[PDB]
Amino acid sequence: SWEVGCGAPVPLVKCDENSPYRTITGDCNNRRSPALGAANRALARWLPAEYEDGLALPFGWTQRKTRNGFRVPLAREVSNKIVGYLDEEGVLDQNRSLLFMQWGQIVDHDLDFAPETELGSNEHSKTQCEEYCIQGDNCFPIMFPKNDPKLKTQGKCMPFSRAGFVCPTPPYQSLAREQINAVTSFLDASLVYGSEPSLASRLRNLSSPLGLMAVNQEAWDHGLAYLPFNNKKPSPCEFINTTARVPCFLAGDSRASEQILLATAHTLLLREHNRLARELKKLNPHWNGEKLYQEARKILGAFIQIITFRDYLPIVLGSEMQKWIPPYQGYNNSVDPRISNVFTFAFRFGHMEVPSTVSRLDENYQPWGPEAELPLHTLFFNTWRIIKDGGIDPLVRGLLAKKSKLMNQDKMVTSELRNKLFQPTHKIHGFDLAAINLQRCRDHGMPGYNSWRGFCGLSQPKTLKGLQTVLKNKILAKKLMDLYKTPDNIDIWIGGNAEPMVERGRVGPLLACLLGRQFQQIRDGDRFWWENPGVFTEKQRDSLQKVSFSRLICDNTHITKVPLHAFQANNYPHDFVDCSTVDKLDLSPWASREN
Ligand SMILES: *[C@@H]1O[C@H](CO)[C@@H](O[C@@H]2O[C@H](CO)[C@@H](O[C@@H]3O[C@H](CO[C@H]4O[C@H](CO)[C@@H](O)[C@H](O[C@H]5O[C@H](CO)[C@@H](O)[C@H](O)[C@@H]5O)[C@@H]4O)[C@@H](O)[C@H](O[C@H]4O[C@H](CO)[C@@H](O)[C@H](O)[C@@H]4O)[C@@H]3O)[C@H](O)[C@H]2NC(C)=O)[C@H](O)[C@H]1NC(C)=O
Ligand code: HEM
Ligand SMILES: *[C@@H]1O[C@H](CO)[C@@H](O[C@@H]2O[C@H](CO)[C@@H](O)[C@H](O)[C@H]2NC(C)=O)[C@H](O)[C@H]1NC(C)=O
Ligand SMILES: *[C@@H]1O[C@H](CO)[C@@H](O)[C@H](O)[C@H]1NC(C)=O
Ligand SMILES: *[C@@H]1O[C@H](CO)[C@@H](O)[C@H](O)[C@H]1NC(C)=O
Ligand SMILES: [Ca+2]
Ligand SMILES: [Ca+2]
Ligand SMILES: [Ca+2]
Ligand SMILES: [Ca+2]
Ligand SMILES: [Ca+2]
Repeated sequence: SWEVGCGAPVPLVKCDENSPYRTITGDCNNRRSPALGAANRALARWLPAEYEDGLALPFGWTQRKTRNGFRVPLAREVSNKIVGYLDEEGVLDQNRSLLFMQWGQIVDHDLDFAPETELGSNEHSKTQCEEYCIQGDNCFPIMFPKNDPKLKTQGKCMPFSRAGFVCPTPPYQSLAREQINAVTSFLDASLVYGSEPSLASRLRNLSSPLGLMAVNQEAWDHGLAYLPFNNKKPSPCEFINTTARVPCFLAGDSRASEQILLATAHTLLLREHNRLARELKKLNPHWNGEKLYQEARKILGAFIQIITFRDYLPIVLGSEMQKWIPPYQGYNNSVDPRISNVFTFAFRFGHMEVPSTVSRLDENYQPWGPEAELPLHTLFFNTWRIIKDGGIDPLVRGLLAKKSKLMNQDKMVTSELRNKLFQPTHKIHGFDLAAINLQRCRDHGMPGYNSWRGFCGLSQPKTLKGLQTVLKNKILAKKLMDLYKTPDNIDIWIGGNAEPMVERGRVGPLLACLLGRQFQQIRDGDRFWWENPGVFTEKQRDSLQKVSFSRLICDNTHITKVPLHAFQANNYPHDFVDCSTVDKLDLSPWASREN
């Protein structure tokens, strides 16, 4: 006796037959089940939640409550002993540019966001959580182990607030706690346009019927747009430099300014919307502002889909690409398009691809000024370095000419993220994204490593020797077993990322299976998938086949030279060609119509 009932706060829209464009919320995509893939609903559960009390309390909440007869290890102790390293020499990916990392974060932000519970401000709560490190309600602090240097320097804990959950986000109900996905499950450019009607309207220029997105009125980049500023206070981007006082950008996704290169990629995408709207207006002078905005939005969504499925996923999944994501055969309205709770952890493989520095390069691909290269941690919520230090071109040149970090069993997550993370309202460059990922796995009720191995038809190692064989690494398996005591208790984020990479890929078997299944479902379960008959025309699909990140750069910067294959390692000048050489997006098939 089902009860798909619950989903309380409700962006409840009824669905119009033969409606020509996506909703902003993702409602009405699936005709039979219109909430499927819509924002502000529960993450899908591919397996039942696993909580200390079967309902809502994370493993690790109650010190004396074991998981399978063993205490779960402190998130920070796993971080310190397994995830950390000192030496950045030799850690770079010799065949992935920095754009490979950056596109991952972009796609991730299109697909999923499980924000911390509201509780608001004006409350003795997250203040107390930060101050006194007392576990209670939504305060689930990351406690330092006795030997942790941060115990000496930073107090007894890293504050950590539990993720929001659907129906109530205060009291609770008699099924398990289900965390919210606040963005649309569809790969639909929700990170540009918003997943909520109010934000989507606020992002638009509704003054002119030109179908444009709002742009910064305070600063321009050699005549090219910046995103608008978010004028909400306090601003973490003002906080990190109170002399410069440059606010965060406002985008479709709340996280756009988290680091300077995310903000950079957001800037490219916004510019591309306005370039498309202007061109469609020239082609189609009688199209109104709503029509121009929707047609540009639809093209930019197809661009994101094609870059992702054609260029990115093959070099993530390598040999597993054909196993999990066969050639597209059409829309299947029986496929669940919802992002799963586990996927939101599987996609954090990107955290091990983030290198320790960011470079700005000039028109000659040489160092931009006397501090061309900067430590990553100085660039969290850093917008002033864009406006006041050369705009986005030097940063885009670095995305092309510099490399991603290569995942390494001995060098997993750079100290820029593992020790120097900045979080809004928490003042210090002193947080640990790895420990946060582990604590969040437990927050979200994640089944352990072997449950997911089973889910993926893979062996479930029970002993040291079994884990050493799966990981192909004796020392890492010994460190895992000393902390976790059974592979059944290994948190999915660390167990998935501990596996050796598949041939031609950048994730191991378990991740290839969880990522592949999810990407297959968001493609096959999307009625507005670019290649679905009647979404675009035959002639439009032919034009769309020629999109490239290189053309996106040529069209929306003053960069003269780009590589043809932007995700691989490219060196200047050898691998860089003139922009005039790069295929263009031919918009002539968007002519209203012809004869
Ligand atoms: C939404 O979309 C709209 C337009 O589609 C955007 O509105 C336009 O914004 C830009 C600013 O970013 C304005 O450009 C300025 O233009 C002046 C030159 O003014 C002349 O030409 C204008 C463009 O055709 C025209 O609009 C002007 O006409 C208005 O003003 C006169 C009074 O002068 C009035 O008589 C008319 O009736 C109109 O009301 C005029 O003919 C230019 O000098 C400005 O430069 C100064 O400021 C910039 C900083 O932005 C600085 O760099 C310069 O060096 C200099 O100090 C500036 O370029 C344009 O005027 C706006 N159009 C309208 C109709 O208002 C809007 O910005 C979008 N909003 C968002 C949030 O994205
Ligand atoms: C410098 C780069 C990056 C920074 C600073 C960063 C920071 C963060 C932070 C602070 C969180 C929230 C953690 C939590 O509270 O649980 C997060 C979540 C996440 N990150 Fe990263 N990250 C980066 C790069 C990447 C990359 C490259 C990928 C993927 C390829 C990625 C995928 C994700 C995903 C999926 C989440 C969870 C989103 C959700 O809530 O559903 N990130 N990241
Ligand atoms: C905050 O931003 C300001 C710029 O607004 C940075 O100051 C500039 O940086 C160096 C000073 O060593 C010089 O090139 C400029 O003369 C400075 N300008 C001003 C106005 O001071 C400053 O370094 C940033 N500070 C931090 C902590 O990031
Ligand atoms: C780099 O990777 C791409 C696939 O992403 C491939 O075409 C090329 O052979 C690789 N180059 C090297 C040097 O391995
Ligand atoms: C449609 O989806 C269902 C559920 O994934 C699946 O069982 C069925 O085989 C799919 N149809 C295809 C592949 O045509
Ligand atoms: Ca739903
Ligand atoms: Ca989306
Ligand atoms: Ca522009
Ligand atoms: Ca800096
Ligand atoms: Ca090792």
